[PDB]
Amino acid sequence: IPTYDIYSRLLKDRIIMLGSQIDDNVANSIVSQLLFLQAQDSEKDIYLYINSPGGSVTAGFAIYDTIQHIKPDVQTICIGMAASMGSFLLAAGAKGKRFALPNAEVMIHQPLGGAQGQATEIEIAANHILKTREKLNRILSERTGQSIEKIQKDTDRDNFLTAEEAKEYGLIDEVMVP
Amino acid sequence: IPTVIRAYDIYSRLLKDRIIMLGSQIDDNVANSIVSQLLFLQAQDSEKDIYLYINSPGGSVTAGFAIYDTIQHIKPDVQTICIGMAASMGSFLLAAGAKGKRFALPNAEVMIHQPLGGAQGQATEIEIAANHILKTREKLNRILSERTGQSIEKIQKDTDRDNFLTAEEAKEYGLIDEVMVPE
Amino acid sequence: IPTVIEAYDIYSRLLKDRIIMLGSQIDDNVANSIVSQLLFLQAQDSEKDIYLYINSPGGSVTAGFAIYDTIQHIKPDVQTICIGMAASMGSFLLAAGAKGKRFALPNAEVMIHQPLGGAQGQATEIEIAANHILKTREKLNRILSERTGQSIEKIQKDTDRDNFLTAEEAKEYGLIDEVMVPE
Amino acid sequence: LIPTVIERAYDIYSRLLKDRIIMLGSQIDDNVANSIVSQLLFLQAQDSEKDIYLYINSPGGSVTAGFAIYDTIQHIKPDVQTICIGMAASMGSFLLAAGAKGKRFALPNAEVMIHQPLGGAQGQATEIEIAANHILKTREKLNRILSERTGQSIEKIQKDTDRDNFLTAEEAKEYGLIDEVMVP
Amino acid sequence: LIPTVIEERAYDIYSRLLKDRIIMLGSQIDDNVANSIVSQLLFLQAQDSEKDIYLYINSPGGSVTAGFAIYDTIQHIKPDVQTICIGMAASMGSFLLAAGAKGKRFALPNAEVMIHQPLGGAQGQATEIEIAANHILKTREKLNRILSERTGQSIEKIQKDTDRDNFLTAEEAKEYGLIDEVMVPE
Amino acid sequence: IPTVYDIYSRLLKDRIIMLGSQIDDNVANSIVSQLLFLQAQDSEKDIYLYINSPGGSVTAGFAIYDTIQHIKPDVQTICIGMAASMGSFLLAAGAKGKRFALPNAEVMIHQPLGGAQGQATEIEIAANHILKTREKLNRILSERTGQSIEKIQKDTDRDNFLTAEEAKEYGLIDEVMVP
Amino acid sequence: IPTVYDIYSRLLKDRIIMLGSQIDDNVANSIVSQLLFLQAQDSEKDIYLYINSPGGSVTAGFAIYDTIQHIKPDVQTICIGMAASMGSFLLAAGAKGKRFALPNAEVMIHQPLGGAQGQATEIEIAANHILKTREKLNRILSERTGQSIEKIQKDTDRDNFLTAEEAKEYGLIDEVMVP
Amino acid sequence: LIPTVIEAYDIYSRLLKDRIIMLGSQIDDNVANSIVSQLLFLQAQDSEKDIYLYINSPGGSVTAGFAIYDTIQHIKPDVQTICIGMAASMGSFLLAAGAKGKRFALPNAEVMIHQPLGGAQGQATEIEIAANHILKTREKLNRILSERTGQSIEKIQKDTDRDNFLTAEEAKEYGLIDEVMVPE
Amino acid sequence: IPTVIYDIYSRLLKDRIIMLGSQIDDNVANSIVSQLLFLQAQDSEKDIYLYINSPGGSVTAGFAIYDTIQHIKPDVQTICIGMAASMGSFLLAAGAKGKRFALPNAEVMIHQPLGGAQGQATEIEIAANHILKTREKLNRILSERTGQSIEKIQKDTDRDNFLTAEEAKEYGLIDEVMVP
Ligand SMILES: O=C1[C@H](Cc2ccc(O)cc2)N2C(=O)CCN(C(=O)NCc3ccccc3)[C@H]2CN1Cc1cccc2ccccc12
Ligand SMILES: O=C1[C@H](Cc2ccc(O)cc2)N2C(=O)CCN(C(=O)NCc3ccccc3)[C@H]2CN1Cc1cccc2ccccc12
Ligand SMILES: O=C1[C@H](Cc2ccc(O)cc2)N2C(=O)CCN(C(=O)NCc3ccccc3)[C@H]2CN1Cc1cccc2ccccc12
Ligand SMILES: O=C1[C@H](Cc2ccc(O)cc2)N2C(=O)CCN(C(=O)NCc3ccccc3)[C@H]2CN1Cc1cccc2ccccc12
Ligand SMILES: O=C1[C@H](Cc2ccc(O)cc2)N2C(=O)CCN(C(=O)NCc3ccccc3)[C@H]2CN1Cc1cccc2ccccc12
Ligand SMILES: O=C1[C@H](Cc2ccc(O)cc2)N2C(=O)CCN(C(=O)NCc3ccccc3)[C@H]2CN1Cc1cccc2ccccc12
Ligand SMILES: O=C1[C@H](Cc2ccc(O)cc2)N2C(=O)CCN(C(=O)NCc3ccccc3)[C@H]2CN1Cc1cccc2ccccc12
Ligand SMILES: O=C1[C@H](Cc2ccc(O)cc2)N2C(=O)CCN(C(=O)NCc3ccccc3)[C@H]2CN1Cc1cccc2ccccc12
Repeated sequence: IPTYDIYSRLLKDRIIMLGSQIDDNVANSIVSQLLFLQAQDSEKDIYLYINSPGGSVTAGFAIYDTIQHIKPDVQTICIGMAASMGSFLLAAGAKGKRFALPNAEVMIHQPLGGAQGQATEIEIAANHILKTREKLNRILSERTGQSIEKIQKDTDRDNFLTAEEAKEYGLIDEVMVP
Repeated sequence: IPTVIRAYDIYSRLLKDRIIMLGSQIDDNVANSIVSQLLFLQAQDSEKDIYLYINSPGGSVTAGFAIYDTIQHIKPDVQTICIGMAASMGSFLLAAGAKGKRFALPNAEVMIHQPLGGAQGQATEIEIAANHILKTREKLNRILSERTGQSIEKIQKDTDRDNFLTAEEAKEYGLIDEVMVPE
Repeated sequence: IPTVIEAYDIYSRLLKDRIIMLGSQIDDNVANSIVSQLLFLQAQDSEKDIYLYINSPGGSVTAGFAIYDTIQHIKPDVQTICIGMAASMGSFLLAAGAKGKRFALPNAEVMIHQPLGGAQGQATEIEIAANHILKTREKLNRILSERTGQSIEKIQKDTDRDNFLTAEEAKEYGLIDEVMVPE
Repeated sequence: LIPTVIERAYDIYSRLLKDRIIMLGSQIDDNVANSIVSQLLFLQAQDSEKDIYLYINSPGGSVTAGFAIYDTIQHIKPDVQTICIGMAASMGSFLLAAGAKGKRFALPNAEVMIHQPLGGAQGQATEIEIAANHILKTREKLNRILSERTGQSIEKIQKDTDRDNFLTAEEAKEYGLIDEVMVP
Repeated sequence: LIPTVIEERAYDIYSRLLKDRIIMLGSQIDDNVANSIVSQLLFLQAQDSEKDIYLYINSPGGSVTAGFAIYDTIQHIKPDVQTICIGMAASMGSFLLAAGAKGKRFALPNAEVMIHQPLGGAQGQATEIEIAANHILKTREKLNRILSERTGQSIEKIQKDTDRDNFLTAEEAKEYGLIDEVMVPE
Repeated sequence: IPTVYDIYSRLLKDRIIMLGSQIDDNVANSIVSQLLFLQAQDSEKDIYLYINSPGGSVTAGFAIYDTIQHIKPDVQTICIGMAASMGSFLLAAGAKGKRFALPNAEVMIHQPLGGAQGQATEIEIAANHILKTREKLNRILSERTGQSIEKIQKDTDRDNFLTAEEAKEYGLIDEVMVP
Repeated sequence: IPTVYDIYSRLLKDRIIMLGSQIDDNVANSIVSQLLFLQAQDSEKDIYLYINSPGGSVTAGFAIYDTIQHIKPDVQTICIGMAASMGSFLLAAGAKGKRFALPNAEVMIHQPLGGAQGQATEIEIAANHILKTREKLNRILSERTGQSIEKIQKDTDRDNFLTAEEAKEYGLIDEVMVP
Repeated sequence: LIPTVIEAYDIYSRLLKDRIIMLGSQIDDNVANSIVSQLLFLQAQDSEKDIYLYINSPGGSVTAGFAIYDTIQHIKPDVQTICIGMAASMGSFLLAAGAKGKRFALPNAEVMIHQPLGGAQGQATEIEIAANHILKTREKLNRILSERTGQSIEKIQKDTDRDNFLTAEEAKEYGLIDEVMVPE
Repeated sequence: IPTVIYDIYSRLLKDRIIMLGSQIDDNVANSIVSQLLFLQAQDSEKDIYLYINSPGGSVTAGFAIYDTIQHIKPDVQTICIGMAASMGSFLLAAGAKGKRFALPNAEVMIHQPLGGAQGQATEIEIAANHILKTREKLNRILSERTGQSIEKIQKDTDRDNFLTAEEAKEYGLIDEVMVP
């Protein structure tokens, strides 16, 4: 990573890079960067670059809730791929300031998890992941304008969208053309 | 495994006298063998009792149901005798013996609990797995209610966690009919 | 982890503004760091609030109690804010924040359950281990009863298995004081 | 590895079983218990009156597997003599003490060891409590039977099994775990 | 990461605590940990031979000889070493808790203190096993003698009470004489 | 293993038992069974125990030892290749006057090996047990060889390799079987 | 392994023993049992020991060596493929005038291999033992070949590969069996 | 993990400024290279002032230990040795190598002496070379320990045949140290 | 590794001391070559001190060090502390004539080179020829540096040969034992 390291130099210009799988460590870093940028200037836009295969739903919600909490608009820009919780965060950007570059890929699908143990433990785990899916679908319905029923059907299996299809779907506002 | 002299391994010699030994974890291989032995003994004599010895920590519920349904299907009464331990699907099979012919030896342990499983993948796959294991538990509890005389509500409460019973407690519960006391 | 130049890593820059990030499993290393940060912040300013951000699946009960006791020891109020998830010892620390200054963001998850452990060895060693984890559970439940206003009997029932709460449910329960709603 | 004797062809252990000798010569697990239980039931069916000889050279093993053997011994009509050769430890020493009264033996250099049961528990506090209560009840059951078989008090057996307790054959006789040392 | 504080000098958080005469024993005790703690004690004595030192203990214990390197350094130096148990002090960790300056051994209210006999092992010839057994029994006698001196309990009572794992609350550790005070929050 | 009976079963028909491996419970159970079987076939005729063994379990070895002393037939012992540790103990356990080695056979004597792990009091129990086991081995070897317990203790402190002729001088065997 | 008897059992009926593997205690126990069985069947008729072996355990090899010298029948040795290390020692141990190799068989001689770990005094005991073992091997090989102990010591310092004709010249065999 | 002191030194570098060298690990070539470098540096800074070598070590490499030993004897400053925790094997050899009258142990420190350990694999003549080398190494160690302690080589040979654990007071009686540093 | 106000090894290098205290591999040789070239550039006349505590290692890495020592203008003193074995003892013998030392309890070991080869007969032949030529090269240079004949070096290195510091001096591998 060249030398500020290159990411620290971008952060000085209010650019945050989400460029990996989303886990608690990545979420903690991005939340810290968002809070720091709000403290530096509560009015100026923040730019969140997304190239992510997704990851932890709770880690993703740490990022999502921090975006909605802070005063500055957070622009989202998909470069490469936004999949799963990565496409959820792309859709979470400020209304009118969600972008993808023309060859970027967006993928939506239902959450993944696991359950092991007694029948009643499996029931608790199943109910939890089903409630988590309902929560994701409700918010994605609000952010995209698509019905909960449509989001449920469209996320049953891996669903790959082009940048233009993601715009038609309401996950982004514009394809950033060169 | 010793041989007895025709030349039989000890288990084959017991099978000649209509004794079946369920002495391991229950998996498809064990169930296939026990089902085959039950069908063979019914063919050899459709009226004479069969004796099923149970020392098992349990295992596969579907493998256990292969044994359970074969017991109920065949004409001979199948006596069940718990020696050592009958746990989980093992205690279910103990309770499945012919009414009045379910036994435990005095220091045998019986344990009842809810079924165990696991699921990994998409939310909808986890939901299918959960619904399946919950329906399997309802099926087990309904049959155990019928075989013990306890309510489904009581069986559900009593199997929430591992529940260890003495032979005498298993008799009081209705899982067996008698403790076989030594002369 | 980026650097900010005024050179701080981003977490050190937050600590300058009295924000401590509990963003991983709780083990002795994490507890030693957070205890040291709390003692340092008290020394820097005994009056100004501290902000403990919690995104944690929990972890060691003794490590969690190192953090808990240090929070209660120091003079400044420690606000707690759940973002993402607070589970097990993480939800215990969330409930341990200054009265009126325990928060969750709207989509944060809170989970409560009984302590986990293990024991291997002689019967008497297993008895010692069991007695210790049962006493630990009684201590946790008594403190959660004090911090939530729920009865010990209700906390015992509600932590028997994994119990997932929304931010609004955690507020109704008394684990937090407010859901921090966005403008 | 195991030799054959021809009189019909028997492996050496099958030849001993023809003379009502059963070899408990390994760790006790469910497979070993199933075999020994089967041998005991077979020998009772062959002759309900004649003694059976159970040779014990075992480090012990599963308590429930051991109780499968113990209860089958007590159930059947023939007396089961027990003979410790080499070592009888843990559930092996329990089975040694379970032989017909007056017919429990050890050879002079055989080792007998008694100790409390071993196990494990993992999971939630309530699951650990269930496991602890179960192993403590199992220990009480073992100690009660050993008290009956030896003539020692339950309290003495509890103290004497707190840690590994090694006995010579003569000490095992003094304790009441065997009736006689078989001198050459 | 371990955070940095700037006061201008830049310190990792543990180095900042050391500047205020606080030493963190926050891991299993091995020779590396003991070398670090002994070095810190010698450094703090050289900086000020009169001012108290604060030894924080959150440790499951570890090496008895490494623990005795710390113990003897505490007794050797002129400053009082306060001990404070936070989280847990088990095995040689609880021994070091009891080793603090008389009247300045503390625990926070929910800290766990565990005492038990030393653990070890030996494999090889009968005479090698005999040497190993004699060594660990002599080590236990030495630990028990010092704990008797530090607590006021008899050696016979310490032997009985350490036969198996013995978990004490902070208040029980005070009653036992392993600490002087529970630091109750204001 | 060739057939004639497998070769070992054919030797057992002629009252020859082969102890040709490490001594563990399985080997001891087999040899004890063979000794009891041979006594039942003929209580008067000698048995021949061939020993080529590096030793092994002391309790397994004592299962064999006590069965030899219990039965009525004399058990001749013949060391071929090596008798080490509990193997040399069993060589010395043969009928007096009928313990042999072939000329190039190796005999090794040493103290018992073991291990101990856990609490100080558990290590003390393990140490006391292995020391008592060594006292028992040395007492019996003193009786079988005519050497003092003090001499056996000194001579087994470390691995002590003996030729067949040295084993005869020591009293572990009666004769070297010369061609 | 085909049946005719398995093929090896059929050869044993004609007094042929196959040493066709590494020499360990199991192989030695089997070969010793076969030698004793053949002596019992007929004390006068020759035995034929086929050797294709990379060698192995010296003590296991001495179990075979001493049994060969003990029994009454002559044991012919025939090297086919390879006789190395303790395998070449057993080839040289056959009845005088009845040690053979086939023309392309390889014979290798070298000093014994081993190991020692532990205290200096334990390493000293292990070193003394393997040096005494080498002296014993070299003394017997000197007797069986007619070469001096000094020459055998020099010639076994490193791996020394011999053709069948060189093994004859050396005195390890009596004849190359020409087709 | 290792704290910093700012006047910026890690804690060990700060002690080295006051002529203290901390040996708290197994002795290997890396540890020996560092301690040799520290001794040479301290001699260059001041050839007259004492150096203080703290030892808490289970020992390790004999040749690495001799790198330290010979450097101690070579340099002009006296090297005081102080055993804290344990000095075993080559660690106890280095403790005994300190300046005469300036070898110390704290009261609960342990000293252990024993013969050197090693291994050999291969041909008989390779095993002979390895055996002769470790026996000569033991003779070298025992001769120097005889000179440093005042005990005979015969006594050191007997006393190191197996692991021999000494208290601080016993190490003083033996001549491995000069004084037990008792607390004020 | 402590700091002085430099890490301890960097502080020694300031006084023209190079520490060869590990197995010799390409990384170690690259560092020591770089240090020798740097010290020559700082002062072409002042001695350099090479401390050797090494079990040896790569022959080609050892020759990188050997040739750099002979190339540069400053005398390179060699001092054996602890042990110099195999390529380590070769480098000890490579120091400036009259400036090769060992401390009294240092161990010196000489032996033939080690290697291996797997594959076709002709590949094994190439590997064997290469290691035999490497041995001839080492023995020729050791003959030049010690004054012993190639025949004596060949015999004396057939197996591991351990020398005391005094024996290493008698052999010609060092000039003096540095007595305290
Ligand atoms: O709840 C607080 C309030 C929020 C706030 C911020 C600014 C205001 O004007 C009013 C309320 N809070 C503070 O009251 C002070 C400390 N803090 C800051 O945000 N401080 C500014 C800061 C400067 C440099 C780096 C990071 C933050 C914050 C810290 N926190 C907790 C907190 C901690 C960590 C992450 C958070 C993400 C979203 C919301 C709250 C977070
Ligand atoms: O459905 C049949 C019928 C059942 C039957 C049995 C007895 C009767 O009187 C009438 C119907 N069936 C056959 O009709 C003929 C073959 N068969 C037997 O049970 N045959 C006798 C037999 C002899 C020896 C060994 C085992 C079985 C059986 C085989 N099967 C299929 C079958 C196959 C395998 C296991 C089964 C377990 C329970 C029920 C049927 C099983
Ligand atoms: O018990 C003491 C007292 C507590 C104290 C603090 C402030 C007071 O006004 C009165 C008592 N103690 C001291 O008496 C002095 C050293 N110390 C400090 O807290 N020093 C201030 C400091 C400066 C820079 C970083 C961290 C702490 C503390 C250090 N400690 C031990 C201690 C050590 C480590 C963690 C602790 C957590 C909670 C309570 C005590 C801890
Ligand atoms: O409960 C019975 C009765 C017991 C019995 C035995 C003899 C009697 O005179 C009366 C009752 N039972 C039977 O009624 C008949 C089949 N059986 C036998 O023991 N059969 C004789 C047999 C012949 C050949 C080998 C083994 C046993 C037995 C089989 N069983 C179940 C049984 C099955 C397996 C192990 C057992 C161990 C202890 C007690 C019962 C066991
Ligand atoms: O104690 C008995 C007595 C001993 C006995 C033998 C012969 C006598 O004339 C008197 C006592 N015992 C029996 O009383 C009868 C069963 N048994 C035999 O040895 N039976 C003869 C036999 C025939 C075929 C194979 C093996 C043994 C034996 C079996 N046992 C137990 C026993 C079991 C297994 C191994 C033993 C080794 C030594 C001593 C006793 C052993
Ligand atoms: O010492 C004996 C004597 C030797 C003997 C053989 C023949 C004689 O005419 C005289 C002495 N011995 C016996 O006295 C009788 C049992 N035995 C035999 O060799 N029996 C004949 C036999 C028949 C079938 C298979 C194998 C051997 C042998 C068994 N042995 C012990 C023995 C056991 C095993 C291997 C041996 C190898 C070499 C020498 C003795 C061995
Ligand atoms: O042989 C010399 C001489 C020894 C010497 C030292 C002081 C004197 O007054 C006379 C001779 N030698 C030098 O002649 C100069 C370089 N050197 C030094 O010791 N230099 C001082 C120094 C300054 C800063 C860090 C370390 C050393 C040393 C370096 N060396 C080689 C050497 C190198 C490495 C470790 C050694 C350990 C013991 C003895 C010699 C060692
Ligand atoms: O061949 C040269 C010449 C050699 C030279 C040195 C001094 C002279 O007066 C003349 C020729 N050479 C240069 O011509 C210039 C670059 N160089 C240096 O040695 N530069 C000095 C230097 C300064 C700081 C660090 C290291 C070296 C060197 C670099 N090199 C190539 C080189 C590169 C790397 C290692 C070498 C080891 C031995 C010989 C040459 C090596």
